[PDB]
Amino acid sequence: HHVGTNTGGVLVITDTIIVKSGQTYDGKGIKIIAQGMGDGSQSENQKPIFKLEKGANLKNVIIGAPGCDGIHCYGDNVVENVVWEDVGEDALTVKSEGVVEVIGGSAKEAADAVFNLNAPCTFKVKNFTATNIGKLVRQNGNTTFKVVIYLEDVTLNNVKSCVAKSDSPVSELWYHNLNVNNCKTLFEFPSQSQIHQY
Ligand SMILES: O=C(O)[C@H]1O[C@H](O[C@@H]2[C@H](O)[C@@H](O)[C@@H](O[C@@H]3[C@H](O)[C@@H](O)[C@@H](O)O[C@@H]3C(=O)O)O[C@@H]2C(=O)O)[C@H](O)[C@@H](O)[C@H]1O
Ligand SMILES: [Ca+2]
Ligand SMILES: [Ca+2]
Ligand SMILES: [Ca+2]
Ligand SMILES: [Ca+2]
Repeated sequence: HHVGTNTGGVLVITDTIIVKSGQTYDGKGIKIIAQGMGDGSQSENQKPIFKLEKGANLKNVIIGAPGCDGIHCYGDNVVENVVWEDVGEDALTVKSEGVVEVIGGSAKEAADAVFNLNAPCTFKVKNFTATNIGKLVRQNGNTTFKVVIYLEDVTLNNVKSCVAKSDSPVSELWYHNLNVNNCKTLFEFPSQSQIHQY
């Protein structure tokens, strides 16, 4: 474990960090605290900490409270070793179509959803821990476009609502090495046959 070279620093920001297409923002272990961008409550008018344009990547940051509106992903994004110390309204939202992968890192203290999927996408969560959350993944309510979710080597503890919820019959969830402790229900999809192991 080579600790990142910005470890121990705290970057205080006052606007959304925009990562452009083809860029990788590498925080090298920096912790970010946002000011004037929200309080991390359930209010829907907060700003995202990061906006990842299509084809942009993000790695090696710790997002401190307040989590605001977390990370907005416009598709074809890799989000690697990001730690949400205290999720805000939500941790990450898929805002436009593409593949989005969350690999490594962890999330704690999500009052509602950790990941909100608001456009058709392929959404993978890999080597990830979350504790004290309402839901790990929510396809935006009452939408019927298709998402495909993969949960691979995911460990969850204290899930108040469910692991994942969608109102879309054509969406699917696939999981592989999923460990869940203390959860109300695992999956709230129209039918349980939308959920698969692999
Ligand atoms: O991208 C967003 O932040 C998203 O937030 C709202 O929607 C989510 C979710 O997609 C909705 O189904 C709805 O969730 C239900 C309740 O309102 C919520 O408080 C909780 O009890 O879970 C419910 C459920 O999962 O069905 O509201 C969610 C929310 O409050 O964050 C916005 O409505 C949506 O437009 C978008 O901004
Ligand atoms: Ca909410
Ligand atoms: Ca919301
Ligand atoms: Ca949100
Ligand atoms: Ca929180």
